[PDB]
Amino acid sequence: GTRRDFLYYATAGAGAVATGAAVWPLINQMNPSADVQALASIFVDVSSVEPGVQLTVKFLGKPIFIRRRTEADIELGRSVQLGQLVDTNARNANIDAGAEATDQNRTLDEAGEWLVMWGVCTHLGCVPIGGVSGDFGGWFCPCHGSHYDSAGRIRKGPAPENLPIPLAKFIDETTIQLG
Amino acid sequence: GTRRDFLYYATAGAGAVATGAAVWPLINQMNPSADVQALASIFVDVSSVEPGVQLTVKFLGKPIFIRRRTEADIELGRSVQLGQLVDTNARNANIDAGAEATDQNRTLDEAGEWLVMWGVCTHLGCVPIGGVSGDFGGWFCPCHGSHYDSAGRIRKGPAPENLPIPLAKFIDETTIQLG
Amino acid sequence: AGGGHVEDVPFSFEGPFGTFDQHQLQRGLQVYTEVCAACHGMKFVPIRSLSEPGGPELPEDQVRAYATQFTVTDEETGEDREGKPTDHFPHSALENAPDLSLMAKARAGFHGPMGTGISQLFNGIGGPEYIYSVLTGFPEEPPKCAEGHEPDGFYYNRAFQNGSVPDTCKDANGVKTTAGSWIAMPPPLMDDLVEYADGHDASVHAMAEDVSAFLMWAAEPKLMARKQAGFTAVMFLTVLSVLLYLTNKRLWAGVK
Amino acid sequence: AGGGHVEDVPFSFEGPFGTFDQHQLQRGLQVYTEVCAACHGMKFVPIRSLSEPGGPELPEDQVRAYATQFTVTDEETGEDREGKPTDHFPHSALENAPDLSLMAKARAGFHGPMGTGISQLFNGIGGPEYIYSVLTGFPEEPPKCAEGHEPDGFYYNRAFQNGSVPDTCKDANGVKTTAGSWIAMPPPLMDDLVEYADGHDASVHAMAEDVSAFLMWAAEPKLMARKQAGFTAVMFLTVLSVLLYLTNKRLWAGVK
Amino acid sequence: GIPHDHYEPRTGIEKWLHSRLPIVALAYDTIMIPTPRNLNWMWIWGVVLAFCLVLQIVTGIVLAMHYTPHVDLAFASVEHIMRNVNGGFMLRYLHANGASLFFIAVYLHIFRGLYYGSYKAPREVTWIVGMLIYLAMMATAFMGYVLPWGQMSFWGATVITGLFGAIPGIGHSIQTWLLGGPAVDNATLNRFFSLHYLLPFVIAALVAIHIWAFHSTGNNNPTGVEVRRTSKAEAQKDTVPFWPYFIIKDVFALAVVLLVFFAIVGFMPNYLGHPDNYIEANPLSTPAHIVPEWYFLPFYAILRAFTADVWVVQIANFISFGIIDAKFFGVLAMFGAILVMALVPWLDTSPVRSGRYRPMFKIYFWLLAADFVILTWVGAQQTTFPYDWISLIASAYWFAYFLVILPILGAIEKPVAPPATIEEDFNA
Amino acid sequence: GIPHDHYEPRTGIEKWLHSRLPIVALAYDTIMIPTPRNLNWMWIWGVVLAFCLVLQIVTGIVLAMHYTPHVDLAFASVEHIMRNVNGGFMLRYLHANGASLFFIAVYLHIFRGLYYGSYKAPREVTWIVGMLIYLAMMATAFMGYVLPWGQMSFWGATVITGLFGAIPGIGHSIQTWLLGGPAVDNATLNRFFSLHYLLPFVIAALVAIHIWAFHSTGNNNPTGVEVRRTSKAEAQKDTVPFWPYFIIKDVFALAVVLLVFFAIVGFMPNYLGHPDNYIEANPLSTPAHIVPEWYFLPFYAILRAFTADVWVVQIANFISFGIIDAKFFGVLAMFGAILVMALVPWLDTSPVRSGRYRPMFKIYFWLLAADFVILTWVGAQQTTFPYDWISLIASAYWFAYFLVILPILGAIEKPVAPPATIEEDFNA
Ligand code: HEC
Ligand code: HEM
Ligand code: HEM
Ligand code: HEM
Ligand code: HEM
Ligand SMILES: C/C=C(C)/C=C/C=C/[C@H](OC)[C@@H](C)[C@@H](OC)[C@@H](C)CCc1oc2c(O)c(OC)cc(OC)c2c(=O)c1C
Ligand SMILES: C/C=C(C)/C=C/C=C/[C@H](OC)[C@@H](C)[C@@H](OC)[C@@H](C)CCc1oc2c(O)c(OC)cc(OC)c2c(=O)c1C
Ligand code: FES
Ligand code: FES
Ligand SMILES: [Sr+2]
Ligand SMILES: [Sr+2]
Ligand SMILES: [Sr+2]
Repeated sequence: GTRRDFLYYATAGAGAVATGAAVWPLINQMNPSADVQALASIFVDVSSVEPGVQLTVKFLGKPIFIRRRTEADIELGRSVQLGQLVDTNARNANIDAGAEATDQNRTLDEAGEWLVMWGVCTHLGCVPIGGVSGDFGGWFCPCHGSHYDSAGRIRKGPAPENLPIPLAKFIDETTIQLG
Repeated sequence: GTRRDFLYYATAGAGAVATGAAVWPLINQMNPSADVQALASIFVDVSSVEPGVQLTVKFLGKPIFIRRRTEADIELGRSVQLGQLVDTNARNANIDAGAEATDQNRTLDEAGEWLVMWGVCTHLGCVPIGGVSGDFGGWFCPCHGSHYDSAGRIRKGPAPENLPIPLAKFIDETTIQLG
Repeated sequence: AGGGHVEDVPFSFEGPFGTFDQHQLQRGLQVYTEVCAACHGMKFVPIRSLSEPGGPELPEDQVRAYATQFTVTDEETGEDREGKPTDHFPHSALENAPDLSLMAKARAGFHGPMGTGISQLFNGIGGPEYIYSVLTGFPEEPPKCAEGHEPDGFYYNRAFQNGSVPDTCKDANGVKTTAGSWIAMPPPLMDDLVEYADGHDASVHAMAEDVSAFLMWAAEPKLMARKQAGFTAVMFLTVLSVLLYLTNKRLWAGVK
Repeated sequence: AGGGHVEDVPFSFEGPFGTFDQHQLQRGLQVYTEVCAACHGMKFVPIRSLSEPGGPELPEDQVRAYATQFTVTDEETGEDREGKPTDHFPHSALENAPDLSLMAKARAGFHGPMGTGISQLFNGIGGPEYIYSVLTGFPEEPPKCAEGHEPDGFYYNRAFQNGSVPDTCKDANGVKTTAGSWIAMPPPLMDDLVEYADGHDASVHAMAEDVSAFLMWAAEPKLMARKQAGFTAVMFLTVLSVLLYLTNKRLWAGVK
Repeated sequence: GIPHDHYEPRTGIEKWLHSRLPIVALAYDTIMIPTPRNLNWMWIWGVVLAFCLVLQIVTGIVLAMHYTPHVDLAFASVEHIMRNVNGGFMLRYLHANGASLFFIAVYLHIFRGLYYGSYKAPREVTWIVGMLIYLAMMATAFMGYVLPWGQMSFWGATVITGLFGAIPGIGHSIQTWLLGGPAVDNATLNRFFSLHYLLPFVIAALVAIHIWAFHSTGNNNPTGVEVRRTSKAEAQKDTVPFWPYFIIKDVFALAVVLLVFFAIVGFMPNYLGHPDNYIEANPLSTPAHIVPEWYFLPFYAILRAFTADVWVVQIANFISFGIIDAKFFGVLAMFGAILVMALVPWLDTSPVRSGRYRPMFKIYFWLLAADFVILTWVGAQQTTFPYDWISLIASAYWFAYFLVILPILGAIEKPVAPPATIEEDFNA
Repeated sequence: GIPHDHYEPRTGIEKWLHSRLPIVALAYDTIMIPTPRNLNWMWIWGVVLAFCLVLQIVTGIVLAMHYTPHVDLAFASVEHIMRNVNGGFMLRYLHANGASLFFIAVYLHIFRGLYYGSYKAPREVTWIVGMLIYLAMMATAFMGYVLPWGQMSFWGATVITGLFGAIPGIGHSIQTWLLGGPAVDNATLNRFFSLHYLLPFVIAALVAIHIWAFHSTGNNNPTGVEVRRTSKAEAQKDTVPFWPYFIIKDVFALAVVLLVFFAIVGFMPNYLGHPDNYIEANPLSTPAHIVPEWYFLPFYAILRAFTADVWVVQIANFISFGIIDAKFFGVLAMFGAILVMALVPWLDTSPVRSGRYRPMFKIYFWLLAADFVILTWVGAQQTTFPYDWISLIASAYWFAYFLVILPILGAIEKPVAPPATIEEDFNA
């Protein structure tokens, strides 16, 4: 009848719920525990950095590059036209999401001297090698051969995007606040 | 024949050796590694010990008891006859192995004031509770109910032996060297 | 040593539907910081957990301000700095003062009868009740049996059972006569030693009950989450058991 | 960066029957202590292993005396004390000086040909050969392509391949022309910088070869035990393979 | 070897797979085995044990993803689980209380077998595999309890490693080998972790053999009368297929067990625990109120009952020239109590399988059940009078049951006639 | 399902045991299966894999007794093994080099199957179970290499969890779930330790089905002609019993493999390793000469071959509206390379099983074997010209072989007649 079949549905429906209630916590325990910080904030002293020096700093378990760019680095970055870039988005947390990847939109200052970005290859997360490496006067990722230029923009290789720029701002003349 | 069975012997004999050579290191890796100290040497300051106080010190991962015995403790220890003891051996590394468990042979000094011994129950290794505990004015082991007297000798329970006394001697007026 | 009698306090968190009083935990937190923290640490409690739901639930800015007072040795730097919410409470400043992170669970106040465990089954383990009794059990005069035989540096406490006792306080069989024994903790509380912000009375009774609730939360911060899950599982399985009972019956019907 | 040429030293420990030279390892230890230790640590080497068989095998009293020179922070006390044999060698004093515990295994001196690994198959990985080349590969004059373009605080080394190189030392594709590159380590050695007790010569050649052998031991202290086991296992299995071959043959005879 | 119908592929996918890998045929023949119709509620504890093994394994693997086997970090990593891992507090209490449920089930499972003669021929192999599982369970649960590195963890490890030190001659070598040093330390914690992970997989392998064992012979039932095998016609009057009839019955009973179990975990998760294991391991101080895990108490009570004063110990020590002192005697007594229970198929000389039809046997069995509860209770009391006597008398009866009563009973008892068939019992 | 004789208990213990648990009967029917007489030396790699699984497990449990899954202690604890644990250095080199031996054997094992058509009907299940095993091996070996927490450990873990970030939409969630945070840290190491322990037991369970699978169908042989099953007379002309004939051959072959294997471990244990994993993990610096484990190189070469400049990639990006960029394309190419090999029973449309009698097939097969070696070699080179093209040409041929050549060959090729029976080939 109609009252007979209702038991076999209600029982099976309850059984289905019980499996789901047990499986979700077995998955969610692998999600970040309460001791894990998603975002944080720190301050970096930069007065000792001459042009041509890259400072590498740990932030959320990953490297952040703070390079005081030379004259050559700045000139090369500005000479690249937007249409010659793999990724034309600035990837800059400090400005609008739709901003273009011009060298001006890749630095913290108007002079374009301070390049602050995640030293995390956008391919699969290795640390690109700086010191003017690669074929575009920037960084070379030794893991699968991505080349970034002097503004940290991806130019060659498997990596899909420019190295991201975190929230970063000078709190005073000589100190950058990340986050 | 004679050589036909010999091949089957050399093969079976080799297999036995091969198993033995493989099984022994799987057992021996569990024996103490090189970072483990078997015996070591240390010094204990005792000037702060009043009569009736037990000092408990860590040595080779186990507790060592240093009790400055009171008048009552010493008299009780000397009043016990050998035939009333479960274990009549002194268990004292500092004197002959066959020495008897008289109260004199259980202390470092002739006056019998300084009782130094391993605070390791001779039953199954728990730490007996001191402060004149148990039924014999000494120590009580809460793990299976062993009672030790004022000289640390086993009197009642499953424990087979008196608490062992390590190599111990006064290096000067106020310092005991264990080991 | 042994077990003893504890005062049966009615804490809000007791019973299957029991829950923490948020303001009480904050008062208890104030007591810990102003009194207990001088000697006792909570090395397993992250300071940030004061914000988590089901506890004191302080705004994250207050917790950030609270963490500053602690001097933490930074792991990477190795140099000292102000505390953050991500730091744990410090270790015990006093070497023989036990850590209080898990005290409310590492002590049982209810035992027996005749070692059948029935007492704990109905009254709970009784850890926060025990803490309350120790904070309450400091009398101004010691028991008459030790009039002038107190060990120096120790104090008689009614509820403490693991302490030493003078020879004059034992019977002919060596068992102690006193309800409690001598503890190395001097009486930490005293009327209005703490000035509660909400004007809650700060008698030894209130502070002892308040800090016991805080110490219950520090030991079992997920208590409320644990019970919600219990209710859900029991209601699920009650329904499921009924459905499975009728199902089992209607199946075996075609046999008997 | 890339791989490069290393000087093929004939170390005693190479080959299946190769073994450490006891006197050489001791000389290398003196070089490490008197020269390298100023900057480099060996944080994974227990000092007591200087007594263990298969190494320098110094008497345990000498090692005990040797350990005193180090100032170690005791784990429980937290205060400084003299070193014991049970302590490890200190960490690198100079922050950018790599730890040398495993250097002789963390560097390969032989590469190729054309990335086929055939070079390593016959000459070994070549770590101590690499170390020897770095200690040796400091020329008094730099290469002509960088006469006055040297980075400040760096030094040209023939064998170091992971260093930076001036722009005037790169070809049209930016690949470096020089055999080596610029290393942050100043030349640590110099003729008779160390006074060996037995009067052994202490030229840069001798110290570089002696300390490379010591650093090979620090990385693979159980090298000799491993080969004995290799020899033994091979001799067992040689006999066993022959016997199993004959067994397999006489069995399948009754089929074909 | 009971007559039954076999699997037959119907869908095209089934015909395809069955001619390559008969895995469906194996699952079908397993889940449709004709099982005696008259099984009562004491036959459910096998599934409860089955659930427990999976619960412990799945929560265990998960817990090991957040736990650190190092003495400096072990205790802290469990508090990290309790406080920080999502649902970590619940997974731990499930794993810990899951061990108690695991042990409640074997004791009911075991005593079921002792009453209904499920160990008697042809089921000796089923019984012995069970005994091997039981030893593995104890070793696994012991080592798990060590991992938090609390006070009970550390001193339980000290004591239990000390058991092996009581063996004459070789005792200290085994003890040093188990410890990896002069004392319980990191080497001990590190190796106990590896073995705590391994053994549950051995148990799983043993359970597979266990199931294979009682599938070959067929399940026992309350009457002890075997299913008729002369034809398929009369096997069905004694049986119903395992699926659906007993699957649904198992799932129902399981839902009720979990109702109680989840109420415990949700509302009183620490009742069956020792508060002192929330205190960090202290190698210089043993807690005064140290007590074993409740499921170990009966064997603990037996061991410590044999003190120096006990006269059979004094005879043993004298006759053995001192080799068997109270210490070693107590160890022999404890493992011997488990061994005589393993030997009950060869000690029970009665040809009547089910104890339901053995009037004298019922008396001595229920005394044994009471004795097991008594032994559990005295384990938690002091060793003073009268508990010292209660534990000696209780130990004596345990050995008397297996070594004296059961052999004697099989040559004296006058049993009642069981039913002719299972069908007769079911209709009644 | 070949005709053969069955077990019969002889000893009283066997008659006793067989009527309760036919476990000896199960061992008999397994070890006495009639196996084709004409198996060559390419049929040994199953036992080598079997030995490896036991070796890794026995050395693994032992290593887990001394290893600490904590970022601050992991690397040091492995050096503790090398320097302090009795025989620890040898146990470490055996576990590490044993993984290489494990992978040498599968690749030889796999290509054996690809040549002789051991994947074709009725052996699809054996092949698919094999493919599941192969994935489990890779996941196990990956997580094991992370445990020492060297430079290769840390950055390999960063990259391989990064593979999962390439899935559109859900990629970032999966990566965080695998990592347990924003980056490779302690939570990641800790869970990899638990899973590195678990999966070898899952492989063992899969191997059990694997053995059951080819026991149900019977072993393939070099001729591809199945054993005659019409009578026991003609089944015996095609076969010999597995024991003793192939046991001794396996033990013999195994001893020769171990002779070489122990020479590597004894005299060049680091040849197959990367020196950079003797450097502590540095989350701020990736080595310039970072290279995967050799047994991962072919699949690594395929992934990085697909850059933004690749023509087929630019079409994919355009047609897919940007979803499939070079990053995700390379991941699809890498897992796709394994999948098309899993699908080879349904892509090889030829009815001739063994490639020995397929003239055109032999050419493209040996190109695949050569191609697989090329991919391994190019994996270790730089990404500059010409290696960038070599990896593109090699990747292209890998997919062309399975997706184009094999389907086309089965409808064009003129195969040679195989022997009438297995007996004919053996006698020749
Ligand atoms: C400070 C004055 C040093 C002394 C004395 C020694 N070393 Fe050193 N070393 C030092 C630094 C700062 C570095 C880093 C090099 C860099 O460019 O970053 C090194 C490096 C090494 C290496 C590693 C080479 C490499 O491939 O990275 C080796 C093998 C090495 N040094 C060897 C070595 C030895 C044997 C020394 C004693 C004879 C020694 N160095 C002394 C700083 C200093
Ligand atoms: C038959 C199976 C098992 C039994 C009987 C068992 C038993 C136990 C017990 C009693 C504890 C102590 C819990 C406590 O007091 O907090 C424990 C702890 C632990 N077990 Fe198990 N366990 C089993 C399976 C497993 C498996 C398979 C694993 C890991 C893969 C595991 C991992 C752990 C861990 C990590 C701990 C310490 C963390 C904790 O205390 O919760 N367990 N186990
Ligand atoms: C993890 C542990 C165990 C599991 C999963 C398990 C599982 C089972 C199951 C499912 C059954 C059938 C259902 C039932 O009879 O309740 C069974 C029966 C049985 N088990 Fe166990 N068991 C375990 C431990 C043991 C132990 C420790 C013993 C004995 C010391 C034992 C002895 C028996 C016996 C005698 C039977 C009766 C089977 C028959 O009647 O033929 N088992 N077991
Ligand atoms: C630890 C992993 C493995 C073990 C222990 C194992 C074991 C075996 C054994 C003993 C055989 C019998 C023939 C021989 O020895 O050559 C066999 C055959 C086979 N294996 Fe594996 N194998 C493993 C992995 C794999 C993998 C990864 C694949 C495929 C991707 C695979 C596919 C096959 C096939 C197709 C056969 C032929 C079966 C037949 O002769 O009918 N195996 N395996
Ligand atoms: C059965 C297949 C297995 C494979 C293919 C495998 C593979 C590996 C590999 C390649 C490593 C890296 C070795 C190194 O470079 O240091 C490793 C590490 C390790 N594995 Fe396994 N493993 C297996 C089984 C196991 C099991 C079952 C366990 C533990 C019970 C285990 C425990 C370890 C440990 C402790 C390490 C780190 C220490 C070391 O090996 O150097 N392995 N594994
Ligand atoms: C590498 C692994 C090893 C060495 C495993 C060995 C396993 C041996 C046995 O299992 C088969 C063993 C667990 C089992 O003996 C039959 C138990 C019933 C032993 C019962 C037992 O427990 C105690 C315990 O838990 C404690 O906790 C705080 C403290 C204890 O003293 C006060 C004990 C104790 O005095 C006894 C007798
Ligand atoms: C909890 C468990 C998890 C997350 C399991 C995930 C398993 C994923 C896959 O297994 C099925 C994976 C192992 C397998 O992909 C088919 C390999 C062939 C991937 C090969 C691989 O290796 C690398 C490697 O080893 C490195 O070492 C230092 C470094 C690497 O960058 C430079 C790589 C790398 O770029 C690739 C593509
Ligand atoms: S990780 Fe940077 S290129 Fe692949
Ligand atoms: S350990 Fe002290 S009596 Fe059992
Ligand atoms: Sr109450
Ligand atoms: Sr050489
Ligand atoms: Sr182009």
